Amino acid sequence: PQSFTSIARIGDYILKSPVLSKLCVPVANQFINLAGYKKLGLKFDDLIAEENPIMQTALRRLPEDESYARAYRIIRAHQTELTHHLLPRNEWIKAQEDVPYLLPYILEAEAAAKEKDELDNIEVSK
Amino acid sequence: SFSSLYKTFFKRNAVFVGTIFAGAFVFQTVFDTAITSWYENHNKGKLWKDVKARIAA
Amino acid sequence: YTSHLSSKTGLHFGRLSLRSLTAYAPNLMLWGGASMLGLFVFTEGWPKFQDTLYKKIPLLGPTLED
Amino acid sequence: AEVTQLSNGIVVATEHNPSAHTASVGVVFGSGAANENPYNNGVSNLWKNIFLSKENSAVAAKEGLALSSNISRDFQSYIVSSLPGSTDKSLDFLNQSFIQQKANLLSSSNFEATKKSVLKQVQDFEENDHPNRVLEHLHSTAFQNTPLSLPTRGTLESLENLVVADLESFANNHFLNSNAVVVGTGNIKHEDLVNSIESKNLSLQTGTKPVLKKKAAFLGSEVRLRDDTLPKAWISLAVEGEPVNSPNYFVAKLAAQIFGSYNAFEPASRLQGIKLLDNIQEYQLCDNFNHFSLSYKDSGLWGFSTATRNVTMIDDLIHFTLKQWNRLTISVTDTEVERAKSLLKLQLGQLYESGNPVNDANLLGAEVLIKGSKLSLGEAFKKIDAITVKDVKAWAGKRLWDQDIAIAGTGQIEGLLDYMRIRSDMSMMRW
Amino acid sequence: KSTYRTPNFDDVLKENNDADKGRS
Repeated sequence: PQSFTSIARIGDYILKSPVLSKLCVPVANQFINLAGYKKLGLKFDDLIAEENPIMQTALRRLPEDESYARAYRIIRAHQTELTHHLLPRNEWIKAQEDVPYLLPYILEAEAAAKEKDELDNIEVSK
Repeated sequence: SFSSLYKTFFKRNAVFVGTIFAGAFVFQTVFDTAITSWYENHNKGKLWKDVKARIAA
Repeated sequence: YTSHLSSKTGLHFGRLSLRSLTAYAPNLMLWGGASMLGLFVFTEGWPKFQDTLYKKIPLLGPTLED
Repeated sequence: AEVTQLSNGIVVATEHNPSAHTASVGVVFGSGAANENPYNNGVSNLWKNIFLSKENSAVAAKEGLALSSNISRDFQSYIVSSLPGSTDKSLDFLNQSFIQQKANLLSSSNFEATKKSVLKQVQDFEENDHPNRVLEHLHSTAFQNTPLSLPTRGTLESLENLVVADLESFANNHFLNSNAVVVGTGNIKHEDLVNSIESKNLSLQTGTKPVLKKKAAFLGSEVRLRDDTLPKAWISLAVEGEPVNSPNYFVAKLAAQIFGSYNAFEPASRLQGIKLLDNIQEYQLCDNFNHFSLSYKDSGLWGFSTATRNVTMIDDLIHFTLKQWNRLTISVTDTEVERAKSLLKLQLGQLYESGNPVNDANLLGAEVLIKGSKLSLGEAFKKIDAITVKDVKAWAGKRLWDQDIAIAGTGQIEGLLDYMRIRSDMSMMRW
Repeated sequence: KSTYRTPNFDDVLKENNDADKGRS
């Protein structure tokens, strides 16, 4: 387990600088394309572990029209992995369609939980 | 003198367990030696302790 | 106080707080001492362990006789 | 805004306050529903209601002035509110209709109407209400066979056996001049200081209040009324508080503020608070809290009360509250003490400075009879700023470590384990 | 006998003492 606040910090730091961006973004796309979930139908807003309580709240906050699509994607993935085939190369997920919609619903909740868990150990104030 | 001093002595659970264990230790030792003494002197001429002394000459 | 009370945080590993550790420190030490005494009680003394138990208390353990 | 006492036959205390403009002369008696033996329980109630009915009917037609009363344990609080500039009429009426005469008011028809109204009121209080029911039961169970446990209202069996003679005897044995202040809360200054001393403004039967033999006690017991017809549950723990006029009153009150109130149906209460509120919200363990530390001259009680819709998780609520109380005497964060100090300052400021003069009159009478002199809230602030974690630790170790508890809850209580997993768990943690 | 009227427990109550000594 590793919160998305730290991921967001490291990601902004890497991507903002020009030289490290030019040296690191070319390999990230190749890494994703070689990973595998793209063809089998998974969006990265689904592959994350979805059991810990903060992700549970995030899932509880999702609008209907994305939760239903997530349900369809996961059940179809279950089926295709069951049959050992791969999806035909016409209904895959395109490069530009792997947009993160679930990230903000994790960052906001994680920030709230982190900054509430710290608030109990407050001091006398001065 | 069962005033609040003993209640404060019993307030802490950990010292309660420490005291009960120390009492168990001392009780074991003194009780065992007392029982052995009573069992022994209750039989004059029976146990080997004095028999070997008697046979000594 | 006027205006913002300007609170300050405290070291914590999520749940445990440093003040809690300070409060439990004497109790934990004395409970550990009681536990050590209890372990001493449970062991009566071993052939090798008489090397350390004879000198523990001189007014209570003079059982060196045959 | 300074309180002035004296002793000229009858103690007269005044607390000028030019903010409000509803002058309220009053009368307060130091012996109410505790200094009387259980067999005549509702005599104070009968007095209260005959007053509140017939005198209320008479006053408005005579002049313009309301009237109220109160009773808690030893408080024949008895207040006649008025306009700022009509207090002389209030004193004249109070002389001519409360201490003398007591025969024109106590007519047969009026007394019987009061009797039936009181019977109906106590009956439907016993039927409908619940938290006050369990509170009265808590008092009754904590002070068995002590002139402190009989309820403020009474019991129907006790009520039915009263007509005049016992009411008259109580009037002649507790309306003396020894323990009868004349409060003057409102916006009056000195007319109360002089008009209260006149030719005959003096209570009948000058003498002393007959002192009861036994003092008080404490012992744990249950008076549960287990009945499954009612939807919810009710519980009320208790541990012996601190009597008034003791150097532990305010520290006990602080210990009755760390946990604080609660109401699980508010967006502004389910979210703040302390560790127990964090530990309860995961399920619906409870539905209400009410922490309080009641104190009386005989003795005091440090209260607790819930009203839980859930009926199966009662034991977990009880165990968590008991663990919090257990650890209140082992380790308290200094910030918790600070927050308690601030909140308690707010609570006392709100209570003592209510815009309604009647409550201030009541409290002034209470303090002036019990303490002997009012303790100004400023001194309360100065003497509470010095309460340090050492003092709370000492007081909790004295009053909340393996001590008798009294619990008496109506409703559905079968899920509540009876007495050993509700008392012997109150120190189980290895301190 | 009303609900508040507790029965006579004095046949068993430890009226004497009733202090921390019993707990001890």
